Amino acid sequence: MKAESLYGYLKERGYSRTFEAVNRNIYLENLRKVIRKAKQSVGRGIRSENDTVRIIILDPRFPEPTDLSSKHRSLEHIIPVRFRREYRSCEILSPAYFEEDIQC
Amino acid sequence: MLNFKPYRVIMSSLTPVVISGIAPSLDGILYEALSQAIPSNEPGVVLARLKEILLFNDELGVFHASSLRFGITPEQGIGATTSMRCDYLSPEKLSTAMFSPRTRRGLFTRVLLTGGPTKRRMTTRPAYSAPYLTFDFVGSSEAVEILLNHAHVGVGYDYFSAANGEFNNVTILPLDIDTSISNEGMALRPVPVNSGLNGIKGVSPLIPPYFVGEKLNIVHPAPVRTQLISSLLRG
Amino acid sequence: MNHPVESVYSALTSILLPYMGEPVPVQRNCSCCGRAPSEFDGVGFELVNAYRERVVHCRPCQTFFVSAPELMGVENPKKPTTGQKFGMWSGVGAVINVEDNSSVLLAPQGVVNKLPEHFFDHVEVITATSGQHLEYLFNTELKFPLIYIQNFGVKTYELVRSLRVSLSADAIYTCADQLLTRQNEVLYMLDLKKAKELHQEIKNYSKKEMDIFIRTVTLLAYSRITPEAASNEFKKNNLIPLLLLLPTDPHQRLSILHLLKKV
Amino acid sequence: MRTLNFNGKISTLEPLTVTVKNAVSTSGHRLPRNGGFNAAPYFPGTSIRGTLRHAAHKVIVDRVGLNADGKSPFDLAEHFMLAQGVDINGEAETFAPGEINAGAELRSKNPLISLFGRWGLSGKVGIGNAIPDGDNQWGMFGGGARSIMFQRDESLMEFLETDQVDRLERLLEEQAEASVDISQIKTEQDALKKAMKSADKDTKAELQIKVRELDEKIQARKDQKQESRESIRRPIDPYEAFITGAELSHRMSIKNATDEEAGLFISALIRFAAEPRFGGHANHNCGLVEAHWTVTTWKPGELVPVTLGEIVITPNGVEITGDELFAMVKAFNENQSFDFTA
Amino acid sequence: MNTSAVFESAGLSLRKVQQDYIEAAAGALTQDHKVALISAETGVGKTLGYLVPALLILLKNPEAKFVIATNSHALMHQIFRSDRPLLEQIAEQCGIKVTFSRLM
DNA sequence: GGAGGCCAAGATCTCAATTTCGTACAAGAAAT
Ligand SMILES: [Zn+2]
Repeated sequence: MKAESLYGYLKERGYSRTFEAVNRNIYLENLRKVIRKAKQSVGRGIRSENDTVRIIILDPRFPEPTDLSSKHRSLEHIIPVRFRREYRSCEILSPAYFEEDIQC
Repeated sequence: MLNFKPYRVIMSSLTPVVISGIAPSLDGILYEALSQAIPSNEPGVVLARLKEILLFNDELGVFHASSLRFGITPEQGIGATTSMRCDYLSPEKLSTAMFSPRTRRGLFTRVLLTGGPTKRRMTTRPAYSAPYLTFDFVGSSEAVEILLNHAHVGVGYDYFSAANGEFNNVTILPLDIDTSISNEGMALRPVPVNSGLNGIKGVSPLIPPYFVGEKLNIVHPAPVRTQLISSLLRG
Repeated sequence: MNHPVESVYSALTSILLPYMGEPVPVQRNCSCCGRAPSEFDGVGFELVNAYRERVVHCRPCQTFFVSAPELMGVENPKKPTTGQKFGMWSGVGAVINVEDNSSVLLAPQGVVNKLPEHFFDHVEVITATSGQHLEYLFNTELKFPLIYIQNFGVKTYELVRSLRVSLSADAIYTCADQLLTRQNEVLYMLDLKKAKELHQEIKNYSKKEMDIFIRTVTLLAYSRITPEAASNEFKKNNLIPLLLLLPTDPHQRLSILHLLKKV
Repeated sequence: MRTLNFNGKISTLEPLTVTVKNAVSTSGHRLPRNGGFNAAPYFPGTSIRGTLRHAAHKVIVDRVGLNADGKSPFDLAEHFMLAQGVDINGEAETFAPGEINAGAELRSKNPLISLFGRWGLSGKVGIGNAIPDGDNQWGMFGGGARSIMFQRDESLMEFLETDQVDRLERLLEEQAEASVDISQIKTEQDALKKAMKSADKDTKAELQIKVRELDEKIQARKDQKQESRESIRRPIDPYEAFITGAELSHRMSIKNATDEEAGLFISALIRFAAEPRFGGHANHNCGLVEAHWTVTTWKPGELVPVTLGEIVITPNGVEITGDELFAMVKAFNENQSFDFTA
Repeated sequence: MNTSAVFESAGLSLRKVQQDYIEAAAGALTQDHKVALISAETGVGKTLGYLVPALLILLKNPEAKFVIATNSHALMHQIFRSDRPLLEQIAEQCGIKVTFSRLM
């Protein structure tokens, strides 16, 4: 509904953007609202300076620290900056390619 | 003049990186970026302002800014690409609208693009295409982040012309140990020979820009260095 | 005087002095090497190239533009009166022993045929094409310092400006008439010591194992296989000790792999 | 003297493709990837830089205009100095290599050379690669086939005399014969590729030289064709291009820029929007772009960006925004001091 | 200015993250017809963050009344339980002693 | 009748090979 409505408005206004471009724009905007919502979710853990919260993300699409080229690379911005070290030093339940590559 | 912490900066490599023999140091990138931010081709002022955002080793004469180290992932690794500049003599470039070619019998003397001073230059340059570029440095994180994100600086050679080594997604993460100059005796940057750090002997200036000033004997690391992205993010 | 072009001149092109001619004194730096006239003793050769450009060459630089059909043979039968030129030779290599001043000319079979027998007296010519230059470097005991002009080519200005003296086997500069900037010297650096030790250690591995190693390294250097897959292949075939001898530079890896696949 | 950073997005009106020698192999035409085939391709900043340099050269020639004779005042040497940047006549200001800030006289007198340098003189305009934002924003476009016009439409055979309907029959028989022969020759060639896979090394070099003899035999069979030389019923290989409406992020920057050089760059952008074409395959209208650039600058004395305006190139028009951009353009237009000559 | 002392001298637990938000919010609210954009995560007490600036500005032309839009009882009735027993203290120390509003 | 200006030859060869984003909830109104 949003895609076709926005495409309608950009087609009557005259902007020459493809429907796929509008789909990508709405997808990015939804991703931004996803990041905001998950920032609220993480904010539900801590509410006082003495709080000590164990955040368990069971989603396989949350970006691993090591996978910096993951599609959802923005999604570590749910974590506050002040805990980003703990993001970088974290426990992974089902990690991948946990071996040692000899072409270092 | 500012407090300086050991930071490691990792950026997603968008373009192949042409290495000009010596590995591109982060201080040179920051010197280009400050040469833009405060418009200045005079080395002294840019160096002075770089010292305000980057730590400078007085006993060595070098900036606390390690050379380029490619961060290779298990999916993508260091690759051998060719940064290729080709002259494109378009039909509009070879037209009388732009210039008056020498004329004989009403015929316009064609440009000898095969050879000569008016040839189609095909400049191929070795470039290394790894998924990530990582540097280690001791300095102000906010300033270096601002420069690397909102200045026209790349890594390698001719980024201002060939757009080689374009990077994005600059991530700065704090380090526990200063790995910008030295690491277990292995030089991580162009250092003078008298420093006692072992590496590859070469001829270069220590402080940027690395193409001016007397080129003295230095010890610099392997031009192409690779580390696993996991090991780089371990810190 | 103290420049690589003088070394190659004295070693290799000093054979064409009697057809070279008396220099004409000049006041501008040689356009071919680009060096200032302070070492040319104030003299030079005035010349016009095929693009009608007024060019000054020094005693070493001019030798590449000299036509000596009676010594170097006829390069093209359609133009008999001009002979083979050192600056117009493509696919022709040369190893110049700077200290000994001796030179060996790695020419293909056609070039060897075109050369008159008088040429072989002054210059020791071995029949080898551009593919067998690395074979000659590998097998022969090189004497250092030396200048290894891999390809004389036609871009004589870029050949002279690319000339670098190879002080040892660790870094042999393969000058191939392409301008040797600091950005492309990795393609023109032949690390023969490491290549020789890697070939020595390749003997311990089977033919299939060495083919797998070469293919894996070539694909990885071209980013055709993921590093994880390449590491899996290396570990499964037990090729790690080979990998420890590889330079981290992928272009150096490709150069030494070309060297191995030639020997 | 302000470093204008233009950061912004290029939306692709018609697919954006470029042929690069390393990127294109015998496997097919691919965009430069900066890695393997799985990596994200980028439109090189070199192609955009060349396009904008050509646009700037067109601006400079139009501003200069023609002589009373109706001929451009620029000769071959000046034309190549302004277009490719290389000295052909050996007459150029060879500044000392240790002087970073050299050429101020030439930079002032020639703003095109100042923006886009010549050999021996660093330029002041740095163009970046159009980096795509998405994951599936490229694809195999074009391709298709060169259908024989007379085997598709028969109406086109009522316009040929019999002496040419027999030349059509002869060219199609030659095409079929040649394609069969080339087919079997390529089959033997691939079997030879298999024997290279073996690489038993007994006679591998000879196997390569006979492969070369086989390519020569392909060229011989393809010279025996005396009516045509190339098979007209050719399947066209697709080229890799960025999808229509692909958001590619672009960083351009003029460092230490006078108002005149910046105005010349903006006029080059304005003229480029007349034909906003990047890259090749212009037969398929490839390269038509619309791009919005946020022109920021660095605050004097601090590491902060201040926005000076936006350059919105669209098929509907160029929307220069910001009073300082207009001031730069007017400064470049009004200055009667440029001598785009020796 | 006075705000900092009247805050800490009132016994209230001023934080380092609080002062920068107080000053930025007040300075932004000085600019007429402009719009302020702030992210203040858990720990900055954004309620106080955009309340102490209101009292700094109140010193100038105190007639100016301020509207605090809210989402829901998730965040409303926290401000009721914060501004009454936290802000009124510094307001007293700052002499403001201004009256609250409910418009729900 | 010496200056352009176009055109043919020079012997050799390196190497690399692909199969589909994101799937919701609230709270809260002086109304369009
Ligand atoms: Zn010379």
